[PDB]
Amino acid sequence: PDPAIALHEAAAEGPCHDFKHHFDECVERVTKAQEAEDYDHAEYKEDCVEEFFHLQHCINDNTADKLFRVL
Amino acid sequence: MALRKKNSLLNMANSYVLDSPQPSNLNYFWNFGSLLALCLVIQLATGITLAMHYTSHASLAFDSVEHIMRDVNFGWFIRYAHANTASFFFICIYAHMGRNIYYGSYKTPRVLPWSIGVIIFLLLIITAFMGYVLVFGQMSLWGATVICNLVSAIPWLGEDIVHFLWGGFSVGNPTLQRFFALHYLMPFVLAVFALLHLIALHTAGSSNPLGITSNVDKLSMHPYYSFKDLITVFAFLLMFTLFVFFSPDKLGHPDNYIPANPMVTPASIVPEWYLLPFYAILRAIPDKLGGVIAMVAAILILLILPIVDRSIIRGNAFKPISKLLFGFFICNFLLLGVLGQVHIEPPFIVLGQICTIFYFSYFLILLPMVSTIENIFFYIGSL
Amino acid sequence: ASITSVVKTSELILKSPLLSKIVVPLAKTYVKFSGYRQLGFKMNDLIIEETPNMQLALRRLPPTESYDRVYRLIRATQFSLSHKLATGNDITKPEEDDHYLIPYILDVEAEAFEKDALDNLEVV
Amino acid sequence: ATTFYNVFVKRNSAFVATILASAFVFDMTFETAIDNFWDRINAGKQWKDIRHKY
Amino acid sequence: TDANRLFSYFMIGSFGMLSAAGAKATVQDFLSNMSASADVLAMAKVEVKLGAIPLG
Amino acid sequence: YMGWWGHMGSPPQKGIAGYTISPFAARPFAGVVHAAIFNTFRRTKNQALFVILPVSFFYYVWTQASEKNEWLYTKAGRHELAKAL
Amino acid sequence: MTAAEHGLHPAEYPWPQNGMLSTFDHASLRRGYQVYKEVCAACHSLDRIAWRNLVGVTHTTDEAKAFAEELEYDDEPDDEGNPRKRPGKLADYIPGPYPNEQAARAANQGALPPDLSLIAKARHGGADYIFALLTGYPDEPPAGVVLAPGMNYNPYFPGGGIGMARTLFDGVVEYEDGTPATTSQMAKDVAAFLTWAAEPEHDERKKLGLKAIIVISAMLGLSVYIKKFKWSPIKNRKFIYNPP
Ligand code: HEC
Ligand code: HEM
Ligand code: HEM
Ligand SMILES: CCCCCCCCCCCCO[C@@H]1O[C@H](CO)[C@@H](O[C@H]2O[C@H](CO)[C@@H](O)[C@H](O)[C@H]2O)[C@H](O)[C@H]1O
Repeated sequence: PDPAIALHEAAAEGPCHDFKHHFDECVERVTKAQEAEDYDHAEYKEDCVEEFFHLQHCINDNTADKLFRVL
Repeated sequence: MALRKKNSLLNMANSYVLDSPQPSNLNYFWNFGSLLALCLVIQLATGITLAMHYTSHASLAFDSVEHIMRDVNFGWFIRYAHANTASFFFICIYAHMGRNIYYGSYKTPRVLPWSIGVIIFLLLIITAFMGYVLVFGQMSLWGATVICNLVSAIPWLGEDIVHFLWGGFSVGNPTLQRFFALHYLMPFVLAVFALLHLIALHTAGSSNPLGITSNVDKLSMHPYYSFKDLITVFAFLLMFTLFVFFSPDKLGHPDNYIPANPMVTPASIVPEWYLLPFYAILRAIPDKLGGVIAMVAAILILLILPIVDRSIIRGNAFKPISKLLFGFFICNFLLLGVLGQVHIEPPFIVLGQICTIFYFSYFLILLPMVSTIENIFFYIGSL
Repeated sequence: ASITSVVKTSELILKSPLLSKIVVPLAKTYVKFSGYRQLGFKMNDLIIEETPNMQLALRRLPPTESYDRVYRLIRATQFSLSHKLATGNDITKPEEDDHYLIPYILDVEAEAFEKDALDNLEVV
Repeated sequence: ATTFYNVFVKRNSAFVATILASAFVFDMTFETAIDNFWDRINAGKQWKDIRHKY
Repeated sequence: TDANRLFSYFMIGSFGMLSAAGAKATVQDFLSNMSASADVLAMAKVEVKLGAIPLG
Repeated sequence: YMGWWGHMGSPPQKGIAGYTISPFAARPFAGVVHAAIFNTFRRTKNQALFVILPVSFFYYVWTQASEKNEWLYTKAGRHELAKAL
Repeated sequence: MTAAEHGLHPAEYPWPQNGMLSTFDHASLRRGYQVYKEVCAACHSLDRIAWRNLVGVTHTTDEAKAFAEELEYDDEPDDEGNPRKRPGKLADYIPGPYPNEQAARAANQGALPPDLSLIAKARHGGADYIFALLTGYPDEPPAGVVLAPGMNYNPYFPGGGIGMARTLFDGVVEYEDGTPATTSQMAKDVAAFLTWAAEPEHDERKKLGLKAIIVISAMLGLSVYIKKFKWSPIKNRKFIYNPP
């Protein structure tokens, strides 16, 4: 299987755990907010792109070299 | 009498490159003149070579540049040399202009070589702008569009002139073919003006870093400055090598590897880096015509340095306050450059306006004031 | 700016007690930081000479003053090209920094400015 | 040293001939040297290294 | 001494030698752009029938 | 304002004797190590403020502007961005 | 602009060709061609590459002629002026999947798959962007993202919504050299291949650069000696002044 699957998982649970938590919390909030009615007629709809970017940027920093080492 | 002096043709060369009497104390900032001559020679050689393989028709232009990259022997080198030397030409010209402003090279009796110099600078901008369009990638097309539309600001006839420059209603084949012809011509015009500013300089000779006369102590141009010029030639060629062979695309925009598409507009249309300060000055003024005037004035204002510098002493070597002001002026010019390529967003909008005011106030307020005060400090200070 | 201008303005400052109290110390520091004395120059050696007026003033210098100025220019040029500073007796001491040229240029300019005025006289 | 000077350096015709002959030798040897060095630092990566499989 | 002069001519000579070798490399690589490009060299083969061609 | 060899336009020179030695008689790199260390240090020390002050000021300005701009385009900066436009 | 509008910036991966003295790995180039041929070529052209370009880079003359000879190209008209087809030659360009833009867009829900010949030069990031994009489709878009119809979420793509779906899955290709074809391996190979396609002079350019660096450095050193030698009489000048 793809070596990246395991490396990414390891980096999320380990060095990028704070970022993982923030993304998780964000998704919980947004899903809950979408669940509530009259969400479609709201001014501001929050996404989790920002938190996702922070997590991915972190995972990539901790993985890039390790991944290419096993290809 | 030696043949080099006797024969009229040889004597002209002799007077410029051999017996030419130079100050004995020129520092390495006097080496940019010969680097500029080197860039001009490289651009002529590579440019004429690219012209042997390039097709100016819009249906073939971008592909002819790919053919140069892929099929022509050493075409990649000739292309990258031409493209990178255009950047080096601007580094050297900014250094040369910087030298001239710091050392007061614009003061009497060198107003005429300086004023011709300002025109050389305008010709280089036009040459480089037209050359960039020739690739006919996305930045080429969109760059041409927005820059040529600044002419629409000219009152009454503005729009008519734009259609005249395009040879149509938009940037297309007619524009590309005329830019090829003019891009080929402009470097020859530029070489003539470069020769003119040297002939004009030859009446006073070179200034020097102390700002005093060198009539007391002259050195032949050869061998002293010949061999001193070689050091910077090889330092230049090292820089050239690192870009051309190891990082040929560092100074470029990836979007110019996409063929021109009049429908799709690129994310950000920016000029080449060396034009960025003038673009920031243009953005600073909200009015279209205002912005264009400001942008042109930013170059033409160099012509008033001979007047606004009120100093009784030439150059900044001995003027601590002028040196501080010069430092701020140069760094502001670099900040303008950076602001030329940011998005039109807070807080860069207001910052660009402040930097634009500082740019102009150097010429109009600060240099006249500072130079007046330093005159008085030299006199009172040495009593 | 003309030497005349610089001299007149300086005299206005030196007259005002307040003004001189604040300007004279600044001017002395300016001169110290300027560092022309560290190349063995006198202040007047730095004045732009490529002007009809200044060429005339220099021709009117006494031969001794003229020969010494030539030497200071050559010496300073040698320090410049060598990237050295003056040491010892080559450094201009404040007491040696005399305005040897100012009187000559002020006379040249006096005539030049009077000539311009009188070229515009109107018989009343 | 006198001998060397007198033969190769004293006459400019000889000096320029020596410089050009040296340039010719340098050009040929430097080519060969760089080729070998380039092949060692990029070993197993070039077409010439994998060509044998095909 | 001759040794003293010879040293400085060695430096000058080396400089001339690298400049000569560098110019030769530059000229050769640069001018080669004018030799047939890769696409021109690709044109090389044509098959012709002979059945159609009459005698004489 | 410049003549030519023999009549350069110098005031008359008298009383200066100049001396030098042949390039072949001199060590071209004499005192190179002292120059490279001590001379360069002196020359650099004396010019340092004229570079440091403007560079540091404009770098600070840029840093503040770029950090604000980055912050305005985050979620946190929504309200301040709305006012700014 | 928001980070989303920019796209996430790709990691810097340690490519074999990174390094002043490093060529491409040609075995990776060959494998990358195989990914292009079996996956990308369905939607993307490679119009600037001719069969002859593969020869002595990824393939022998015979293998490349075999690839060319399997295809039909437009010949010159026959004697009645009727259209004819011929088998391909090494001089021929690799043919694209679609006859025109309209056909390309029709097949891709309106999106036009770009030609890949220059894509490594035409995007900030180069190989890193290609690798990041191909391997960076999350299973689920971040909560709150609304994708337009026919769009797929990919954070590396500016705006986040790309018209190209994920295409690399473990074992979509069977490499001829026995290498395990994982998503990551295939993305690495194809990114390398596309970088080569954009800049095929790469290997020669860097070797000539090495030669230039060495010669120019030596010339710079000698030019410093010669300048100092010639200038020493001026630097060493001394004066005695006796005022007249
Ligand atoms: C069946 C369709 C399809 C396949 C298979 C496919 N692509 Fe694409 N690709 C597209 C479409 C459509 C776009 C345009 C996406 C857009 O602009 O929204 C695209 C865009 C791209 C882009 C550019 C994205 C950008 O920045 O503009 C790259 C690079 C790319 N593809 C590479 C590949 C590679 C490498 C492969 C396979 C190994 C591949 N594609 C497979 C349809 C495909
Ligand atoms: C193609 C562009 C140019 C070339 C090839 C060129 C070349 C030269 C050369 C060889 C010199 C004498 C040596 C030196 O001082 O460096 C010189 C001096 C000068 N140039 Fe330029 N120049 C160019 C552009 C400019 C520009 C744009 C300006 C002004 C805006 C300018 C103004 C001057 C001045 C004032 C001098 C005299 C400086 C002095 O010695 O004190 N030049 N130029
Ligand atoms: C001052 C001299 C010159 C400058 C500053 C200059 C600048 C430029 C620039 C910036 C480009 C765009 C390069 C790219 O990104 O690909 C270009 C392209 C071009 N120039 Fe010039 N140029 C000069 C002289 C010449 C001359 C004399 C010719 C003779 C025809 C010429 C022919 C070309 C051609 C054919 C192209 C298009 C091919 C290409 O993009 O490489 N140039 N030039
Ligand atoms: C820099 C590129 C190299 C090519 C040289 C440029 C070509 C164009 C130069 C000719 C323009 C006329 O240039 C003019 O020529 C004459 C003689 O040549 C010079 O005249 C100078 O040298 C001669 C002897 O060398 C003296 O008689 C004279 O006293 C002195 O002024 C002028 O100072 C110069 O301004």
